Amino acid sequence: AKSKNHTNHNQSSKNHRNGIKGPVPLHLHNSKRGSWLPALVNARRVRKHNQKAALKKRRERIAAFAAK
Amino acid sequence: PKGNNAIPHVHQKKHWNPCSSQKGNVKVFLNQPAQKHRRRRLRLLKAKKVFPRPLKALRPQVNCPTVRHNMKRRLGRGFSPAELKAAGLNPQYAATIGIRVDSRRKNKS
Amino acid sequence: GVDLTGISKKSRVIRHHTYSTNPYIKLLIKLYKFLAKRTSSGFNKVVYQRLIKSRSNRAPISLSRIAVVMKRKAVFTAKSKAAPIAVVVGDVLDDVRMARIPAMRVCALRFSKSARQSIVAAGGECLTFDQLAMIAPTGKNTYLLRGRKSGRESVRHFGASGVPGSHSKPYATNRGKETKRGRRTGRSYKRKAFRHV
Amino acid sequence: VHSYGYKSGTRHLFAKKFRKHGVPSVSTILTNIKVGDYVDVVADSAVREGMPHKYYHGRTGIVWNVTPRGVGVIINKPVRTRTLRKRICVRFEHVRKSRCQEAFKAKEHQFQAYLAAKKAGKALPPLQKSSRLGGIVRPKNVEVLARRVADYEAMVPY
Amino acid sequence: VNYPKKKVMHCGDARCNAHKSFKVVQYKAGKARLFARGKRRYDRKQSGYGGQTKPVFHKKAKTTKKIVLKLQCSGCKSIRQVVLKRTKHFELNDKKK
RNA sequence: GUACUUCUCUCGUACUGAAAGGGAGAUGCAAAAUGCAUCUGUGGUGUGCACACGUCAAAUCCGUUUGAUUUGCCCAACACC
RNA sequence: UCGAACCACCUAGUAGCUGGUUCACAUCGAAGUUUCCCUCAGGAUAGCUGGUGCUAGUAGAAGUAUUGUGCGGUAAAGCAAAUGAUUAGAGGCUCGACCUAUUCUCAAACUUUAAAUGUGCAAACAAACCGUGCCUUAGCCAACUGCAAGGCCGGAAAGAAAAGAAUUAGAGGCACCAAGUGGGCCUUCUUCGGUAAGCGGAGCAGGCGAUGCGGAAUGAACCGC
RNA sequence: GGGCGGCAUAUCUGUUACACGACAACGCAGGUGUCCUAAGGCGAGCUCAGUGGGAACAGAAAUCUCACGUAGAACACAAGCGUAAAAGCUUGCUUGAUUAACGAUUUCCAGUACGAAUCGAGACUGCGAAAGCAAGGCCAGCGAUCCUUUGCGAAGAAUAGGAAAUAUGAACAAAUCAUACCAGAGGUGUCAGAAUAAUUACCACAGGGAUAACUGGCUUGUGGCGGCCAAGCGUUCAUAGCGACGUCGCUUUUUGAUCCUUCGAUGUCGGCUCUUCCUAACCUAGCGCCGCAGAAGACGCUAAGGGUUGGAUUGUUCACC
RNA sequence: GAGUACGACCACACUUGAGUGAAAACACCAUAUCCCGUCCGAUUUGUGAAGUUAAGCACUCACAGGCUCAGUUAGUACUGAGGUCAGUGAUGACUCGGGAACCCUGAGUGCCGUACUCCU
Ligand SMILES: [K+]
Ligand SMILES: [K+]
Ligand SMILES: [K+]
Ligand SMILES: [Mg+2]
Ligand SMILES: [Mg+2]
Ligand SMILES: [Mg+2]
Ligand SMILES: [Mg+2]
Ligand SMILES: [Mg+2]
Ligand SMILES: [Mg+2]
Ligand SMILES: [Mg+2]
Ligand SMILES: [Mg+2]
Ligand SMILES: [Mg+2]
Ligand SMILES: [Mg+2]
Ligand SMILES: [Mg+2]
Ligand SMILES: [Mg+2]
Ligand SMILES: [Mg+2]
Ligand SMILES: [Mg+2]
Ligand SMILES: [Mg+2]
Ligand SMILES: [Mg+2]
Ligand SMILES: [Mg+2]
Ligand SMILES: [Mg+2]
Ligand SMILES: [Mg+2]
Ligand SMILES: [Mg+2]
Ligand SMILES: [Mg+2]
Ligand SMILES: [Mg+2]
Ligand SMILES: [Mg+2]
Ligand SMILES: [Mg+2]
Ligand SMILES: [Mg+2]
Ligand SMILES: [Mg+2]
Ligand SMILES: [Mg+2]
Ligand SMILES: [Mg+2]
Ligand SMILES: [Mg+2]
Ligand SMILES: [Mg+2]
Ligand SMILES: [Mg+2]
Ligand SMILES: [Mg+2]
Ligand SMILES: [Mg+2]
Ligand SMILES: [Mg+2]
Ligand SMILES: [Mg+2]
Ligand SMILES: [Mg+2]
Ligand SMILES: [Mg+2]
Ligand SMILES: [Mg+2]
Ligand SMILES: [Mg+2]
Ligand SMILES: [Mg+2]
Ligand SMILES: [Mg+2]
Ligand SMILES: [Mg+2]
Ligand SMILES: [Mg+2]
Ligand SMILES: [Mg+2]
Ligand SMILES: [Mg+2]
Ligand SMILES: [Mg+2]
Ligand SMILES: [Mg+2]
Ligand code: NA
Ligand code: NA
Ligand code: NA
Ligand code: NA
Ligand code: NA
Ligand code: NA
Ligand SMILES: [Zn+2]
Repeated sequence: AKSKNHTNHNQSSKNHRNGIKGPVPLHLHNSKRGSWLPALVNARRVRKHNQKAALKKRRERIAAFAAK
Repeated sequence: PKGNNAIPHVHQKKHWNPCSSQKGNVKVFLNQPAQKHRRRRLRLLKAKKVFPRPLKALRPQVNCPTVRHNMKRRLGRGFSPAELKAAGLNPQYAATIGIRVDSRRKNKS
Repeated sequence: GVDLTGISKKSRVIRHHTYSTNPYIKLLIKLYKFLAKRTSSGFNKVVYQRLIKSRSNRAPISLSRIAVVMKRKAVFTAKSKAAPIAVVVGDVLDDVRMARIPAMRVCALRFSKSARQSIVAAGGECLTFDQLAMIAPTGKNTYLLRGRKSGRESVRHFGASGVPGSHSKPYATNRGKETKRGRRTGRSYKRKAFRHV
Repeated sequence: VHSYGYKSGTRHLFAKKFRKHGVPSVSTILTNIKVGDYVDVVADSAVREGMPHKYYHGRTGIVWNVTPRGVGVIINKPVRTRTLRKRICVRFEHVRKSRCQEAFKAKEHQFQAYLAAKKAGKALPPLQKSSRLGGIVRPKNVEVLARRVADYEAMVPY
Repeated sequence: VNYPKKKVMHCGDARCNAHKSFKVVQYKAGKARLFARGKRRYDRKQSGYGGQTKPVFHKKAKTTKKIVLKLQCSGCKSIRQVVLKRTKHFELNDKKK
């Protein structure tokens, strides 16, 4: 007994019932995994120095607040 | 559907359940409080019969085996003849005065 | 008729009564329902909302976590101002990894015996929410805190573990089982550890 | 019957325009593509290396990675009830700098120039008026609009 | 397919770490050992009554096998294995046409 | 039945490798094939309750309170490291 | 009782198949489609749906416009343009051929050209713009004050003018646990096979199924609602 | 329907497909399980298919030469696309068809594998004067678990498992042997992957009107019955009578197509018997027209009231006498 | 007002005939010991400067063929939305919107950079 082969009749209605959700904004899930390696390695060294500077800046702010 | 569940391994494929066609294979514990009372009642009766001898015969202290339990201590089966001889007791006479004797246990320390 | 297709999808599940059978929980809800309605305090509104939540949605907090966050607030805080009262709508648990803590005033639904002993021995004090309403009726000088829930085994199990980028733990009592095919490159394939989103 | 290979049904999509054949020129080679730029993914059928799938032809996205010969583009693609951000790897010959933000950049630059003129006291340009307002019209040529007999004969061929 | 009897290819071993001359030998599977673990399990399962206990494949469809070539280093004596595409006639030929 | 007891057992506080077997703090100084020193401490950054400083607008029964916002700390969470 | 007797038991044998399945109201409310399967009367799996919620109630909003900027080769049109098909005169070099310019008529697997309807992106609050600003890099460059990148410190912000210069019964996102369904059918336009069919088979979207009511006397699908 | 056939079962190109993407049929036109140490890689030089003019044999067609030549050739295959100081042809050198630290991604898609792809990073190379270009022949040409089988863990160094020595056979050691970890190979073509011949009219069960055999319903190709136009036939003369080439319909008294109803059953051929209805009229009642003298007849109109047989052969309907 | 080298766009730049060309260039051109390559110094390579604008090259011309931009074709073909619109159908018109193509015809026949040189 033959039956129906394929259809897309109601699929658009089902998809839009909860809506076609918009894409994740570019500022989230912006991982650089798998990108060009030499730039990634160079950026890692910069970020490590930035973390050290961030630690020093907070130490200075703590001392400044304590003194004042 | 089935969904995300653990893969079942309930192991209940034999004729364990008693039914119209199966005698079953089960063990219940409905008599547990009664057996506890009976065991205590028997112990009290045994104490009366053997009075004034202690209910439980004297047993030695032993070290639990394996590296997992070597720090623990517990009672062993019976006193070795070497321990009894050092204490000044003939092992056959010791068994007559309520001392358990084990001729299998060695004294390695 | 009015075209209102999918209007029911706007509705959200908002609970107004606790599922808890605790009479003392109900007394606190009665107290802070009145305070949230009759006072202009964001603290009172949040505390009342959190008193209705389920036990799983009231995560426990550790004493070490409380001590750390107060220290972060204690620095950059004027020397003439008193430290705020740590307020937790939930259980407060002791931490054996922090031996030394400062003296803090902590209000919580419940304290563990060790946690209460640690707080008192450090020179602090433990408060119940009726005392908190008496001395801070609007929540002035309070530090509202929440416990952690993302480290729970239930959360770690959520999601399918066989899809690329997933690192959820499977539902298996036997750790050694379910380790060969789909988990190793040498057995057909290995599920990809990372996937861009 | 119909098959589902990588380039199935691309007879007209992956083809050069008439009298516009040839490999890409120096201008494409000298184009600078940066991470964060908007690009349009247009396949160049004369290259055939690094060539995107037919779906991504004519789509615009953000560059997330640059390699010596390739460009990684983030393209929105609706699937079922959601939109996915697909990272496609192509060669630089299949990407062109996008002008989707041209109007917005001009608007921002115009605002800065207007602000600079205001802060410097320079006279502001006059504001354009609406063409939808009422007014008096003085005609220079008035003609009768009507259907003529010759119009019906003019639409009868043979 | 005609394949050269010698190939100049990189050698990964520390002794060479350079392009070297490799001798070419086509791979042939060894004889199935009687005391292999799977063979021992199979023989135990087969013993006794019950007939054939494992599937016996009959619906062969391939007309070719993938060619595997074993490259032996001139100095290292180590062997590397490479896979070629399926073919019906593989010969090692030095005479270039 | 209720009341009482357990150097035990079990699930967890640690995870990894096929195994032999190894096994996770921070900061500072410095780069020692186990580097030293200190122990009141979110490893860093972005977004983020309440609370604390202020600051605008609306409305007041003139007591204030309804929003928004600057800064600080940011709880829970989410995302890059 | 016989193409494997009768009796008891294993046996409540198994069945993706047939039949049945017991009170009320209330808030919501489908699917007959995707992929895999000895799969096609069944399942897993996404989708649709309910419940539980979480998160700072307009935050990462939109089955819609406008503007800017991309993508296209169907409808048409063309054969006096390529590829195929095709009718007939004429002029050059009694016939014919050959060449030249035309002519009659065509194409789902032909096209120079080319819509309508579409489709991707952008339209200022984690952003972007300005500074001979600063710090770091084992990054580029022959170097650098240039370039690439991650930050820091300041500045400016019609918070997006004017020119038709948007609108919103726009709380955005994030999970968790699950049900039924996975035979469909009809219709406007598009559309394939067939002489055709209340025939078979697709696309976009509505509808029935699951739904009565008011109409077309009567009708699951038509009209109105 | 099933069977037979075919394969639409895994897969590639064009078209169907409605100018994003995606889309069915046992729709249309064709392909694939191979082939290549070069037909792979690179550099250089060259230009192809065809035309035209010219040169002993030489002619349509051998080779030489000069012009034109947007590709009308060629690129292993089927097709599309692409390519001219090349991607084609010739040639010189080569092994980038090796290895590649579980990098990321596309196509299918559940955003899983498999197969093909894309962009990299590292090693060692090839070609080139150099920028560069290559990890096969662009895009089809292929394969899980278990099992089997092969490769790698060279030698020597370490007072001690470390930065650097593969591990296990659990009382401990040596040498064998067997395991283990990583990467391939032997294959499932029903191609996400059972190890399979018939027959039943002696037949059985669970079910299906999801599905055939019989009525009915939709079609009406086929069958049947007509109309229109007028080349011819009719001595003559298109139309008394009929009507080629075409074309427009009706009918459901034939077959077919379909599978909507019925498979917890609608008794399935023919005849006998009996009633009724239809008219496209055989006889009977009237009436036109004729190649209607008469007689016998052709054609046509209104009309279904009435009538329409006995037998041989065949179960036959039908057919024939 | 021109030339040369490298160029961007790649016919408004191409194609066919005809004419003109200051200076400097460019180019033909001369030649084969050496570098190098061919059957052939034709190509290519090296070394040169006696000659020529004859060609290339550059400008101009043609009721030139193409090409480019416009008009026309034409609000036509087609098309989004609508009707208990017309018609037995085939199909068509109308309503609110969008809107082609060829033929034909008008105009045009490269443009913009860096460096050096000529006119100077
Ligand atoms: K489901
Ligand atoms: K012991
Ligand atoms: K086995
Ligand atoms: Mg179905
Ligand atoms: Mg579950
Ligand atoms: Mg944890
Ligand atoms: Mg097409
Ligand atoms: Mg195209
Ligand atoms: Mg390989
Ligand atoms: Mg754990
Ligand atoms: Mg039962
Ligand atoms: Mg079934
Ligand atoms: Mg039922
Ligand atoms: Mg409802
Ligand atoms: Mg059923
Ligand atoms: Mg057409
Ligand atoms: Mg045309
Ligand atoms: Mg033609
Ligand atoms: Mg657009
Ligand atoms: Mg405006
Ligand atoms: Mg009615
Ligand atoms: Mg379309
Ligand atoms: Mg398409
Ligand atoms: Mg070349
Ligand atoms: Mg990977
Ligand atoms: Mg291939
Ligand atoms: Mg190929
Ligand atoms: Mg390839
Ligand atoms: Mg060794
Ligand atoms: Mg199969
Ligand atoms: Mg296969
Ligand atoms: Mg399969
Ligand atoms: Mg299978
Ligand atoms: Mg018989
Ligand atoms: Mg039955
Ligand atoms: Mg039949
Ligand atoms: Mg008929
Ligand atoms: Mg006829
Ligand atoms: Mg039926
Ligand atoms: Mg039946
Ligand atoms: Mg019945
Ligand atoms: Mg009956
Ligand atoms: Mg009649
Ligand atoms: Mg009659
Ligand atoms: Mg009668
Ligand atoms: Mg001169
Ligand atoms: Mg010469
Ligand atoms: Mg000249
Ligand atoms: Mg001249
Ligand atoms: Mg002209
Ligand atoms: Na399901
Ligand atoms: Na109807
Ligand atoms: Na490489
Ligand atoms: Na295999
Ligand atoms: Na039927
Ligand atoms: Na008569
Ligand atoms: Zn070697």
